[PDB]
Amino acid sequence: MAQGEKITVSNGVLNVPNNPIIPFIEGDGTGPDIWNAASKVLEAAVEKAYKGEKKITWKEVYAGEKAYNKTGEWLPAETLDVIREYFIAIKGPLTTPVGGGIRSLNVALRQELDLFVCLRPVRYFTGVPSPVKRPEDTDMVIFRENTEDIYAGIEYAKGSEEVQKLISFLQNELNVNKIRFPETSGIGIKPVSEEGTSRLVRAAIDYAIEHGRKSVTLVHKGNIMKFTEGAFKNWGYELAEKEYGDKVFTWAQYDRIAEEQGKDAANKAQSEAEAAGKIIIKDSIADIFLQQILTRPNEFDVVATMNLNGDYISDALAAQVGGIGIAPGANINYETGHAIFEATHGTAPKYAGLDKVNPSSVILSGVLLLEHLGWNEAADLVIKSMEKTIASKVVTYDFARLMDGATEVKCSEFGEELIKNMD
Amino acid sequence: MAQGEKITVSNGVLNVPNNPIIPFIEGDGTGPDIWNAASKVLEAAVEKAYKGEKKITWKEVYAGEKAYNKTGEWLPAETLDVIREYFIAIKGPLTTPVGGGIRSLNVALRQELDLFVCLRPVRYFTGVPSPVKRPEDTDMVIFRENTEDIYAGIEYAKGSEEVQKLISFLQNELNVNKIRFPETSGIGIKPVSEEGTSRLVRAAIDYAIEHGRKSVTLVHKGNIMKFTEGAFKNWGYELAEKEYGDKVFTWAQYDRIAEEQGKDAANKAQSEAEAAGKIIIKDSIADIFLQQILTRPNEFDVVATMNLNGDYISDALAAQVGGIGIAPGANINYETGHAIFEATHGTAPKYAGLDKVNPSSVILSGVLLLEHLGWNEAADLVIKSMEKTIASKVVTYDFARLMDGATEVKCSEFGEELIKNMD
Repeated sequence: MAQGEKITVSNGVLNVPNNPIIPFIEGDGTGPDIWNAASKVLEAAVEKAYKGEKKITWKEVYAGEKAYNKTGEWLPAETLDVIREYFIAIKGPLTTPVGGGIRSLNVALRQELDLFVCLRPVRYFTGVPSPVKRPEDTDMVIFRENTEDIYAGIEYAKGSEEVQKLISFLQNELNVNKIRFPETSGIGIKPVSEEGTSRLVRAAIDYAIEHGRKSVTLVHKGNIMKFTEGAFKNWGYELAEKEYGDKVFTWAQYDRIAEEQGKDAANKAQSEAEAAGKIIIKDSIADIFLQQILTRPNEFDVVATMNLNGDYISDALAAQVGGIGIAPGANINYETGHAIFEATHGTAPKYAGLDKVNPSSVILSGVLLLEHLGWNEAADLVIKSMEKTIASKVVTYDFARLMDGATEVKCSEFGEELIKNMD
Repeated sequence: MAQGEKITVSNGVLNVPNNPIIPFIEGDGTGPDIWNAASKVLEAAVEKAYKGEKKITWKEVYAGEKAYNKTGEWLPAETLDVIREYFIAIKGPLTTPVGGGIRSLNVALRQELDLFVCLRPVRYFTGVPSPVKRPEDTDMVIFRENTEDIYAGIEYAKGSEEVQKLISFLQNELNVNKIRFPETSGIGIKPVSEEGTSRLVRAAIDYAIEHGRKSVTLVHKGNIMKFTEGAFKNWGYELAEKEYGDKVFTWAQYDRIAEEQGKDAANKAQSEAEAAGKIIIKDSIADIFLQQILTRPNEFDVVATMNLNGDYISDALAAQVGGIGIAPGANINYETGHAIFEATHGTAPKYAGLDKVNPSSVILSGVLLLEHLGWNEAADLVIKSMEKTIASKVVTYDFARLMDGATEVKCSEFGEELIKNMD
């Protein structure tokens, strides 16, 4: 559009103008309500932090219900082209049909734009009602591989000629005898690669280094899925040692020391590496990890895992700190500079247009957007206000009905309270 | 045919002699310590319950490291044969290597003996230390499909001739273009069938009816894996309505009424079904389920899910109520009568031989075994004593170091306290 200038990228590094054009997708259901509040909170933070020197120019693009109704398409090619060209976008909730229909629009965006990292930071905000005793012990950053795994969408339906072809090939060419009920089976394909794992783990480690995080935990179900999830664990340790040998201490290295010199030697080497500021690269079996995030959350910092595990872990963590409707998220390609910041919750249609939805998820994803732009002073203004506002108990219905003595406010009003509290 | 006798089955119902021979696998790590205490507690309950009329004759079989040391085989045919002939067995943990090595022996047993249901009861014992505020709200029974899904063990590693053939087939013959990095991918195959789903769901519903549970929740990630997990959801709803029409009210039914007669007609029908004592068949997307078991666990009773989801869900729930040191499990083929009882997880291998670990998981698995035999009085004696013992705060270290004023005891001594507490 006329007003504003395009962000550009040189070698994955963003060239951000003072007046960047930022595309946005409103989202379906409660999306429009959240967007009205979130956009204004973010704008306020930018003007207050930079005294008018900077300003965002929003540019609407369509996806989901709004796009179907307006263009007859759920994800216009135009939307993808605009995101590819302007690099950084923010989006509200989109709808996905179960058991059938078109494949997830959210996943289409991730795959088509190759936004390989799903970044999910999870922390506790004082005042938020939580189902666990010590939610404050949770402070992690999840790096979820976002382009492969079972999300590839490679599957064939029971009764289709394609599943029959696939089963015949597996049985006759690969002598597979482990399919329990081959006549009534639907089949899914799960790809996990060295290339996909490497770029994801690299981003996880880079983040741990830059933010002074103490460890990166590789999460996998490698005992059962040896050549995909088990391979992920090995590829991750290998990358860590090959590219960050001087800054990290891995458990694979711990394994070798233990075998060659004993465990006393290994425990001693790990302790010295920590004292020396080395980042510990460790791993946790997925099912066990789901237990330990509840019982020993303080043992985890940065977490690197696959698409499916990441989806489950992120949600389990968000519920733990009582942040189910306020968790921020970012889909980022760290090599090309592209990123889509988004609402991590559903469209919650029941309240569409009622102005009562909690806009915090989009607001916090906007905080990630601001940090990605390098506008940290603005980002910090939003975080601090969010902290104070939630602690004051002037919150939307979802929090209010769980707290005692809360002042339930509308979505727009909550947005206003955040701005009010920015100083 | 000496002193102890073999259990036999009649059209699916167990004919249990009063002096049954029950095979057992000691297991790796702390398996031997647990088995020494567990066996005596179970024997004590049998003796105290039936005044000497009954006696269990344990028969050791080998699997894992112990079997390899003795025979050069990880799972001797004889072990399978003895378990198959004697019908019911109890086992300690068996270690599965990550990323290579042998395929899970725990899974091999389940497959070989077609033990299609992994039954995981989850309830809170007063006094047990928990990370959540209200562990008392959690009372569920997980029915995990135990013979298919990604656990089939169908996968090929990067660089293998097999993965090359598979990838080429998918790309050239099925026109797959969604494998992000075909040159460095390992590939896993995920089968989910109508036959497998049906027998699992049938067992879950039968259990709900039999035990007066109010609902059966189908857990799946069908919005992403449409033809496997989405198909499981549909097949589960279909079976419910086709075979248990008069006894249930499903959400699928709810939606059809809405489509046809509106939301009010559908709301009226559900209430009338509640009133009439009909079991509610509903569903939850797996990632959201992981949040809901923390925020509103009282909304779930019986849960029916696939192999992988069942693994994750069971562990996440167990962490709310004591964890691995107390979580029991049962692998059961409801049609043939065969069953293997076991704890969900292994280790604290650094405690192997130190008489420290909690033997409760295997003891509670023994309670499921007693119930499976139809020896409910013996089973109830164990439950009552476990409730009495834990509440008295005379527990092992895993619990002791989390309570205040607990009397920490050895593994063997915890067993003696339980026998002591048998009323």
